[PDB]
Amino acid sequence: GAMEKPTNYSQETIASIAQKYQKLAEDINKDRKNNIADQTVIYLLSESLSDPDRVSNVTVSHDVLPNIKAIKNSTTAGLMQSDSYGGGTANMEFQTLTSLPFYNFSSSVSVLYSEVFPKMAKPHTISEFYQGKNRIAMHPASANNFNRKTVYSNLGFSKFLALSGSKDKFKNIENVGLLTSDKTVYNNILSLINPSESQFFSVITMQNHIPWSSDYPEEIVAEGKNFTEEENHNLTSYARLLSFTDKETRAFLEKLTQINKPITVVFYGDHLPGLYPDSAFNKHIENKYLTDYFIWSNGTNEKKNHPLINSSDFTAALFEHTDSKVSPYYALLTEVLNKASVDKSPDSPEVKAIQNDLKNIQYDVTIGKGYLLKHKTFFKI
Ligand SMILES: O=P(O)(O)OC[C@@H](O)CO
Ligand SMILES: [Ca+2]
Ligand SMILES: [Mn+2]
Repeated sequence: GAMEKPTNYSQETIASIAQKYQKLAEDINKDRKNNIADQTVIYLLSESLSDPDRVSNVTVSHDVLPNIKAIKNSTTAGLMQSDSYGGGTANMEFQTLTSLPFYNFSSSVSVLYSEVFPKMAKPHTISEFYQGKNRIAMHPASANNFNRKTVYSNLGFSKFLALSGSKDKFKNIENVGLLTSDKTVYNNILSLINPSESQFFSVITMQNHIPWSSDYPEEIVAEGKNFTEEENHNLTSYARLLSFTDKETRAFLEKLTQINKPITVVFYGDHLPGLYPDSAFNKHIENKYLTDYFIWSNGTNEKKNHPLINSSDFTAALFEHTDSKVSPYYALLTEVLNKASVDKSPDSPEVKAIQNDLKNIQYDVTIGKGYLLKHKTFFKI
């Protein structure tokens, strides 16, 4: 099966969970000031972006993420735990939108968009708080890769910019490396931002996707202990491409500050590039699955303490960072973010209890009975 049924799964257990977090949402909202629908949100999946400084046996001549590191110091930011290495982009993407963690599904599941999403009766995502005409997706490749076209059509999106497979195209396409530049993606985002509307962007870049090729900037060179010439060349090409994304990301956020609209960006690398051998990590193999993330608004920014979170925790962290009122569903996800996520012990009794609540909800909305359809406020603010 796609997911194990909790031992206590039943209509009454779902009822107990709905009521419990209905009241917790009320308490949380007594201190949440804003509404998520008042701000434009941008989920920016930065393909293969991860600071090589965390790879122990790697040496780079220059810091290739100086600007992004400065952004991380100014706002809520830290490390994201990835579920795969060198691939799995769409699986992280699914988790950001639904907030349903991959680690609760079965290992037999390969692509969540193909095996789980189609079986969900009414999938709830962050984009449902926005009007269909204001939901926008972007990816410089085939819209049908990993079944994205079907996902974003079923989610009521009005646009899906893609190099092929959809009516919506990118403008002024330029290549940095072999593939479409992040600059092109960023500028196409800006051209679509409508200050008169609250919008939701789901973006998946391609510039830093394998294969990596770049001869500039020449001064940036990188090597790893006992690497082959090919491995050193791929690392060098990747490090050079990161330096461009770093500068372009800074300029992108700068432009967002000049727009008269509250805008928040959830920026993250989906996984490390598949160019490092396991030896490169030495004493810290955990760094094989730790990418960079930040949650940045175009106005004033708090800095919540979340040094290590999952891709499924982003929405709950978004609501917290923007002090937005939550629904009973996101009240549960706020307890997971703070008390029962990947940074906590899986043997803690509190982590188990909160995870049991999540597993019952997660099972109910995927391949379960759908008891939550009768709890009509569980997903509403
Ligand atoms: O890194 P991967 O898993 O190949 O993702 C690529 C995908 O974004 C192409 O549409
Ligand atoms: Ca508050
Ligand atoms: Mn990827």
